[PDB]
Amino acid sequence: QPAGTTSSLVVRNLKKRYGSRTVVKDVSLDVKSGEVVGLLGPNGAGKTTSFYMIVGLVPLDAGDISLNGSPISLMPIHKRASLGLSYLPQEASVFRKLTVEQNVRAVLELQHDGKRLSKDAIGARTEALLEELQIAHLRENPALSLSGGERRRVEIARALASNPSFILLDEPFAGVDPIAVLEIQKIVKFLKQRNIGVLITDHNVRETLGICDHAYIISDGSVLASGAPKEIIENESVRRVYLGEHF
Amino acid sequence: TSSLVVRNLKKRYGSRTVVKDVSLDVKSGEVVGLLGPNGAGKTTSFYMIVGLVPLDAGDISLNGSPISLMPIHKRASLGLSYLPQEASVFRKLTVEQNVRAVLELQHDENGKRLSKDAIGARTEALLEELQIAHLRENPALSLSGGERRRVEIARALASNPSFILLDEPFAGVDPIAVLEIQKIVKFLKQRNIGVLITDHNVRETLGICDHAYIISDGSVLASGAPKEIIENESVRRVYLGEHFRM
Ligand SMILES: [Cl-]
Ligand SMILES: [Cl-]
Repeated sequence: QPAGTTSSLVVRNLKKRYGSRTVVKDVSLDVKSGEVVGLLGPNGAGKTTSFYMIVGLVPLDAGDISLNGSPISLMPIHKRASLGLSYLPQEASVFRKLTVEQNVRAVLELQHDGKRLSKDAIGARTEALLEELQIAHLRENPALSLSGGERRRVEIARALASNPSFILLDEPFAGVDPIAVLEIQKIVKFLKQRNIGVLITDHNVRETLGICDHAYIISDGSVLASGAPKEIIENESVRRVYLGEHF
Repeated sequence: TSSLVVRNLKKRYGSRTVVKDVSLDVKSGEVVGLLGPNGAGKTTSFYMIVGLVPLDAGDISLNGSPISLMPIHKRASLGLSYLPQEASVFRKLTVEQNVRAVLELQHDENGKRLSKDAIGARTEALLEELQIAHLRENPALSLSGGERRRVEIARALASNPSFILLDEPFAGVDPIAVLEIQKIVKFLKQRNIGVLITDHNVRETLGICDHAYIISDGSVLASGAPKEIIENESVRRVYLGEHFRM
């Protein structure tokens, strides 16, 4: 899909059970390039399983997911990423004791053109990602010396080395200090303006709604409501089930 | 009259000092927040007070008497009750059975076990006080989050605690649930029970606190009523940032 064009992620009628125990009955949603979409709702009522079904870590019992008109419903996580659907798992045990430059370089060493990249083109790509994420100053830092903010910028660099159309952020706000909220908002804004669509699931409603273009409230394994934040907040059923009366 | 007094808590694991020096006070009827950056000492401080983590240095005293070296169960008999999130009720027993089981450990003032009649009366009074009398025969597994919390409270109140330690009550709960929790805390305040809350959710916690301690770099960075905490320039630089609003 050309640099300025709108990729599409289309999710229809997701369904999942374990013991039945039907955790997701029917969830449909859409995400376009440059759009930030929130996947919210009561803890355990299906937003999380829905989210993981779209990452590809939870296999569908029914439904369909298509990325630019091609189905990916059955592809595992790593193959969806090759097609430009990237998951950010927050963790730095993957970084071990390698430097920031080393971690970004290592992901580019797996890319293909359609052959291997030269050591020179890997070097140039590395520099361009560091400078774009404003972490060039962190290039020689061990992964243990990095803040949560710095770590996330590095994972973004890693993800951008695959040229994704969509990035899935798993509870980025869980347990983080209010000073860190700014950092996250800026990273999301940055993805927006690079024409990458963002799907966020979180428990932190105020933080998530504040940066979303569209949100889906998942209750009782289904979509209770969907809309721009302002419409979501004024929805009577969302207020009765999830938000409460003065939010 | 009741006081919880914590002086100069310290905890090191090898080359890491996770807590250098943390002191705080809680009085009956007061709600106290233990906040600060993730990993920077509030959590270990909290668990040192609960008794899940032994002190390396410092002292904790409850109504005059030291408890630093007492295990969790003995701190509770002296009126210091720990409420973790979703982990305190007997899963399989009914609501009435859960409340009854904690009253079966109590004594009268003479140090004698309670009669079947005093347990009966106390049970009914707690059920009606927490508005869960209608749930009395429900298994604890069949209860919603709201109902489950009220039952944990009943279980805690059946100890006659002077202090309740609430571990991360707001973690992952939806805004409907936040209001319920604030009301339960208000209700403990009014029963002249002191509450020490540690949480990551600053707006929710500060909104119900009489006093808060911000823990950074293993120490107390600042302490005060909420209004003074949020205007404190070090708290703003380190933890809250520029845009944080209450
Ligand atoms: Cl879920
Ligand atoms: Cl800690």
